[PDB]
Amino acid sequence: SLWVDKYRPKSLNALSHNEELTNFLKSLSDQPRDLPHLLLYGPNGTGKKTRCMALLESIFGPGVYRLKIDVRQFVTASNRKLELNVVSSPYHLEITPSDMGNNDRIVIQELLKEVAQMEQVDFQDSKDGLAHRYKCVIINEANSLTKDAQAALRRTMEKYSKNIRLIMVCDSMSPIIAPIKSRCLLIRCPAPSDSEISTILSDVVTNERIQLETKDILKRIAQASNGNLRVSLLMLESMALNNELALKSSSPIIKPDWIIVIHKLTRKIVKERSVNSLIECRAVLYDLLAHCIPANIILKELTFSLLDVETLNTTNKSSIIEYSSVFDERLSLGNKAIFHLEGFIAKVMCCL
Amino acid sequence: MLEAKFEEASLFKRIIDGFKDCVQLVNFQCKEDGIIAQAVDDSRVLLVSLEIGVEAFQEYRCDHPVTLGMDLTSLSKILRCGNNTDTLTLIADNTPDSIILLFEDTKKDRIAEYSLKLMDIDADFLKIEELQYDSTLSLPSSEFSKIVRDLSQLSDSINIMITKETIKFVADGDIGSGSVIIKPFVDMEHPETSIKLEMDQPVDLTFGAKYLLDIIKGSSLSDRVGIRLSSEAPALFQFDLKSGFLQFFLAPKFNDEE
Amino acid sequence: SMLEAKFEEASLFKRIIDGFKDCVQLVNFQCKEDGIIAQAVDDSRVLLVSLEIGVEAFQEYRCDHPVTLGMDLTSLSKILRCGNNTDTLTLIADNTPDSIILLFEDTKKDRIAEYSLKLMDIDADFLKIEELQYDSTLSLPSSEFSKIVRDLSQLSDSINIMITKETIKFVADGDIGSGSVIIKPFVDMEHPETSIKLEMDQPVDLTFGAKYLLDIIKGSSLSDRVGIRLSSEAPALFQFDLKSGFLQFFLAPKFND
Amino acid sequence: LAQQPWVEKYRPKNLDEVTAQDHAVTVLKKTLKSANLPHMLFYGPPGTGKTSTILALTKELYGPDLMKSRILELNASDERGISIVREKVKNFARLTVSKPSKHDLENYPCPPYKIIILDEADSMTADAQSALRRTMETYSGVTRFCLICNYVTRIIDPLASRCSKFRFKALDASNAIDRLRFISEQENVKCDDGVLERILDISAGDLRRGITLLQSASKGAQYLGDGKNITSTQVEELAGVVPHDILIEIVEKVKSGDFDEIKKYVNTFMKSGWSAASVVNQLHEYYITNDNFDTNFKNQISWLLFTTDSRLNNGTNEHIQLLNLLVKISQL
Amino acid sequence: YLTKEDWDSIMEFFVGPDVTTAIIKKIPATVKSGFTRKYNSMTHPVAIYRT
Amino acid sequence: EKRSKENLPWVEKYRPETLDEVYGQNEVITTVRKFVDEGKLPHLLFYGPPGTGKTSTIVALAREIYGKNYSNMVLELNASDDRGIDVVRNQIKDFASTRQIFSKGFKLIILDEADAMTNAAQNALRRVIERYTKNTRFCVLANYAHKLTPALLSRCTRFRFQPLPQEAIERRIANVLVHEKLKLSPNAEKALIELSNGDMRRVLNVLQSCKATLDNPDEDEISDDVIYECCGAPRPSDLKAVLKSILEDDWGTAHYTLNKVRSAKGLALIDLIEGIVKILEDYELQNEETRVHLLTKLADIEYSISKGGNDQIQGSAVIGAIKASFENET
DNA sequence: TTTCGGGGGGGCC
DNA sequence: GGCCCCCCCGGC
Ligand SMILES: Nc1ncnc2c1ncn2[C@@H]1O[C@H](COP(=O)(O)OP(=O)(O)OP(O)(O)=S)[C@@H](O)[C@H]1O
Ligand SMILES: Nc1ncnc2c1ncn2[C@@H]1O[C@H](COP(=O)(O)OP(=O)(O)OP(O)(O)=S)[C@@H](O)[C@H]1O
Ligand SMILES: Nc1nc2c(ncn2[C@@H]2O[C@H](COP(=O)(O)OP(=O)(O)O)[C@@H](O)[C@H]2O)c(=O)[nH]1
Ligand SMILES: [Mg+2]
Ligand SMILES: [Mg+2]
Repeated sequence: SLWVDKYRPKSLNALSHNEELTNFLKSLSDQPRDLPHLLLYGPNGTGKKTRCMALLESIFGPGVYRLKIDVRQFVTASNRKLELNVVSSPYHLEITPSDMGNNDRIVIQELLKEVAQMEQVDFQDSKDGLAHRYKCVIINEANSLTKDAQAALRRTMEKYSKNIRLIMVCDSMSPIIAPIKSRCLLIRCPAPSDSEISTILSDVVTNERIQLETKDILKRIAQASNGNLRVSLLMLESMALNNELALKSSSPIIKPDWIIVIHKLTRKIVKERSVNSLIECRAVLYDLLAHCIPANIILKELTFSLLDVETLNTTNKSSIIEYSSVFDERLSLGNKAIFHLEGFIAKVMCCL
Repeated sequence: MLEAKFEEASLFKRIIDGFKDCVQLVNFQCKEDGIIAQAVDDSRVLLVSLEIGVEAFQEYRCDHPVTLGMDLTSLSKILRCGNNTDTLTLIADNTPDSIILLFEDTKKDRIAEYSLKLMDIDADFLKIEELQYDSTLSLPSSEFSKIVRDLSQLSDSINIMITKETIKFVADGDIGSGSVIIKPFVDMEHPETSIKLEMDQPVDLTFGAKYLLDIIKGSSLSDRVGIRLSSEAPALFQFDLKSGFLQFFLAPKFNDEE
Repeated sequence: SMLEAKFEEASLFKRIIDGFKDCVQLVNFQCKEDGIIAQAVDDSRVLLVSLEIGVEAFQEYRCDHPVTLGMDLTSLSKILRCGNNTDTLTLIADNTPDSIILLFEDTKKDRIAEYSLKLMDIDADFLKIEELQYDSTLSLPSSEFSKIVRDLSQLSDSINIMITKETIKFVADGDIGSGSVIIKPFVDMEHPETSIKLEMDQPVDLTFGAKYLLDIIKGSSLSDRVGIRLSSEAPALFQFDLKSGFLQFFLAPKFND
Repeated sequence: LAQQPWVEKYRPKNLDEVTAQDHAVTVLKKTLKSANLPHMLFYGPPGTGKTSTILALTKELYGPDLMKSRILELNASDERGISIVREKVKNFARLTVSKPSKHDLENYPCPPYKIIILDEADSMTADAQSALRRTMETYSGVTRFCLICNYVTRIIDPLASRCSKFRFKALDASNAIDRLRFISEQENVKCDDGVLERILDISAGDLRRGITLLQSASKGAQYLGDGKNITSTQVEELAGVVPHDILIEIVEKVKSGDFDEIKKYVNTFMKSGWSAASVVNQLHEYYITNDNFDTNFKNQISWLLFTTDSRLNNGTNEHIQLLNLLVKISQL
Repeated sequence: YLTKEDWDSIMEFFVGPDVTTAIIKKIPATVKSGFTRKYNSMTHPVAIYRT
Repeated sequence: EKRSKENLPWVEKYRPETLDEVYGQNEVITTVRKFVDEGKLPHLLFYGPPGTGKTSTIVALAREIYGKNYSNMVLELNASDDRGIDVVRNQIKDFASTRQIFSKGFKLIILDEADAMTNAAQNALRRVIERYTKNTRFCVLANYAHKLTPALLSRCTRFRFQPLPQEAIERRIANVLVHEKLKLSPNAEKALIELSNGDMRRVLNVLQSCKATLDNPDEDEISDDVIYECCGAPRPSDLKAVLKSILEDDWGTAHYTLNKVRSAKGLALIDLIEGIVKILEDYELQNEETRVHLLTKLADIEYSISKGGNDQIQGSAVIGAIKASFENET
């Protein structure tokens, strides 16, 4: 088991950063019978899902962590068969409807309504045998849901609130439509500070007995993660493995392959500006997209790497950021991402 | 080390067929007493309980209780190739990755021996502690099948109103409503189709039509089905076996207008 | 209740409804103190069905004031299929009803099945299109008419009926060929049930669609004889008499051109 | 009850509990006596009390018992394709109204028609909407239609023509303070002066959001166990409003005009999780209502803010949009 | 709860300087054969039943 | 229906029953009346915008030709009924090729809202129309002419239903007031006509809402104020004040004036934008780029408003766009 | 490749 | 004869 998962806290008392959010969650869990629907938003890797699980464990018993995966079948209007992998616990349920793309709507109309419109048999911690509690459903990547899928949630939340409570988790709130944001309690989850990341990494190292020349190592790893705790833990594990469980002052910071590819693409764009260069850039973009690298991630990293070049002037950076904004909007409204990425690269080449 | 020689394998076929739709992965505990099983539905709204006593089997023995997580679909596949009137046995070994199903017959030629793989399913300590159910009745399985297949066309929700000396069925839908009132019934010349009832406090419970249809799919086991209704607890439908029974605890549809 | 009408055997009403359920979609019953009269028009406005079940067909029939009931034959057939073919059927309605109650009762046991069918706001008149003086009126066994229609419809989608002095001709002209059947009036004192009668005033020649005749012939299961009345410039009448009422199909002929 | 969120627990039970929609509730109440209710099209921003208003009208028209036989409610959670519109809605509209009881006629007005409520009608396709045009008119004597939407432009012109339009106004501190104060008093929430006004201003027309914020503040105060009045600072913190210190830092960095410093500050700022919409709104408030800037600067910044808000409304990356907006403002 | 097929699939994702195709091919045949024998000589858990 | 006609909405209560009760379409009504009075009835097509009287006119014409029993002598189909290829090939063909059941006469088929029909059905209708013209006549009703195939249009005689004139609307309002025992002020009528946009449905709905608004309709008079509160529309004075402040005051004063005007009665920004556009389209701008910028920016703002967004930012954008566009006047 | 809706043409029954 | 299923276009 990786260190990132082997030391994840399992209770609200085990959280070790953003104590204000911990106190707010404790206040919410103090009287959970009237808990409204929740929407947790914040940067990636901060610990939103961990906090959601801790809140559920505070509301219900420790038994929320006994998860089991099952398969649910769905039929479309064309008779096409679809399968959804649902993670469930004796107290809560989890769904990721975006896994079915435009078909996610069916979930909101078939699965969720099935959970909320019927009572559930509870033969544990109960005397009659029927659950005397509401069911908590967790929708992950809620920002990836289609607009109609989100619209299908409105009356479901407003009618069966006595039996179903929804805890949605998202990285950005802009894709969420206004009615859904109005129907939920919004919880901001700030990213951990560098000191807290360093403390967590120090605790992990001490538990794993990884030799450290100086603590400043953990500082640099914290800075390279840009506030992402999961990335910090995985990077620490990778460096420890590559340095025989011993980190020295000269230990390099390991970056993932796709970041290196994007940086090489940025260097190539800066060096050469022509149509042949654009053809090779198209080849690189196809290679990146064929390996499950999202287009929006590619655009963001490419834009920031270009803006972090010590050879361009203010006008070039302004043009680059403007084009990045325009083509990010284009990507949000389009289907073929390669077209928009190529257009952005061509515009950047023209401006430079 | 364990065998369950059956009087007729068709009984086991029907037993497995009676709850295949509700659940597919169910833990079966085999003890010298017999076969037991309790599986919660994937939606956590229905529970399938099963038990076959030692009496029903032609010859049942076991040296050490053993829990098998064998799949129901695989067992159905194994049985369907079998003959009509045989004496299925469930032999295995100390560390069984599979269970040999001996489809033995009185004749030495009509044999359909097979093998069924076993799955490592997880079992919990489910408790079905008896409750003071307010009402309990028993009526012929054919009548229930007809009533359900009739009312399912007119609606998707079926209300089972058990009041004083009344077994009222209700099904309201878009086209209209359907009600088939049954009353305590006894026939001296054929008491096998006598409606039995015992009722303390009135019980109102509305269930889903699909669940009731799936439950009655397995009503061929017993010519009579027993409905136990409690206001604050999940009502249960029971079909008697040769030496046990198959019970289904179906949760009631939630009431939002109230 | 306002209206209470008991059928001794539910098969009677099921058969009556089965006679015209394949040609109309929405039916309008209008019950009075002299029985139940119902009308139904087809989607193409080419065929009309009129039923006049009398009070003598019920074990008991009580109706205080005339009551209108708009229903869909599909739902009515669906529910009637629910009831068994050995139980008494009570039709029950109240003042200005919102639903019609079908009550199946089995005297063998204590089982009572009540079905409420929601009514429709069908507002229409009958117009009693029964043109006084027709040009020709023939009567013949329903079996022969059904056989002729089934045989000729296989040739063409249109069938022409000609009525001349002591001659009735059915003609079909299709693609593979043509077929003509000629029948003249005759009487058999030994078995009058098979006789053919014709009363003629002026020659008639009218064309009809084969689909509508194929639908109409389904009523032969209710009566052993059929009466066909034809007149130029008027729809053709196909009457099947019942125990106390009758079933009439008014079919509009095709334009000649 | 005590087991329900405050938003649902304080849902207007009758038409007299609707706070700031009298211009339409008056005619709706008049219909209770006139019994000539027209086809209705409710439209407005979120959380203005449209579903509550229609439900209360149904309460006051038919009563608790006759309701279910006189109401057909379909929302976005229900399939509403052209086939559904042409079969189920048509069949329900063609039926005769259910028979009222003697009690119903003795107590409730019981108009001689049923009601079909197509909630969230803006999610219906154009063909499905067109399928309703003649159904609405032909059976107007036995059925009435209520189309509830957020974007009136998504309703086809014929349907809007057939329906009497009712606009639900935004709920602010001047027309919704009484209801929020009543909720706080019933729930015994002790707040400082101006806290409810601040909540309503932050809500920006959404009373549901205001009630949820009040509930969150009440829960925080109860868990604190200090017996102290809730302050506006805590309300702002729970609403995700950026502190004024961060805003003045941002405007100072923009005034500096250096691209690299602005980029670094935005990178650090985005790690706190602040929503870009709130940042843009607060920047608009700070800039447009400041006398230190000239007319041309405001003219340009208004269009820049409008463009950024429109782009953000399409679910775009917040980091890039915020950086672009800040750079463009710095170059004004 | 990873299988050999999952192992290959994971190894087939990396791009750029972390492509494992050449390295995987360079692995000794005996090592891979022993790995397969060890994997098939034991009983492994299942994350999802009846996938 | 249920109960008397007094339970119906005014849009349906005042539906024309005869052909002399249709107003604002004198030419079309006269032409169709002459056609029906001489047996010269061709395949008709009624193209027009919503709420102009096409359905009322065709139903009245059918009643005139046949009588009270027109519903039993015509084949009326609309968007609520399936009209696929099979329907055209079977039901319409049977109706057109067969004599009347009830009483003699020709056959009338009214395909209301035919613009919703598919191309295949319209193509199949061609020979059906052309072959049974001896005994059948087809009437088509449409709001969008681009959805109809060229051949079907070629086979039909077109009649355009113009937006309702002012005089016709006033006459209908007079009839409604007389029947309802209502009093309407001249300015109230002016506002009603202005907001109607040539649709009688809007007029009737707003008048019914105004009647409901009055506390004692028996002797109370409907004034322009009643219309403004009922519809929630901005007053002309409010729009004029907002435009004046935007055009000859600083940003702070303009923002304050807009906010105060909108918060006085909870007015919507879209109605204000429409009002300002109507006011400005009568201005005599020296420079064309001023009008170009105004139109483009206001259209962009309207499109953005159509999808939600931030209301305050949108209002500030309106103010800034107007100021920038008018700066070009010099 | 590809998100509904309509039409055709074949396969169970 | 009727469902049920699969495949294929869609501007002018
Ligand atoms: N006029 C109002 N008076 C009192 N409470 C209101 C009012 N409007 C909204 N609320 C409150 O906010 C909650 C939600 O109101 P809703 O009726 O759901 O608003 P809505 O406009 O129908 O929502 P949308 O447009 O579908 S997002 C109510 O339960 C009330 O608690
Ligand atoms: N010329 C008119 N004269 C009097 N009333 C009219 C007139 N036109 C429309 N109306 C009124 O508005 C109501 C609807 O008229 P319609 O005949 O349905 O208009 P329409 O043009 O056919 O609607 P569309 O194009 O299908 S949206 C009628 O009941 C009348 O009360
Ligand atoms: N020691 C410690 N680790 C945390 C905490 N919160 C999150 N983490 C770690 O950070 C990892 C990522 O957290 P996660 O919730 O999955 O990120 P998110 O879902 O994208 O918000 C997890 O594997 C945790 O181990 C915390 O409060 N204390
Ligand atoms: Mg709503
Ligand atoms: Mg019309």
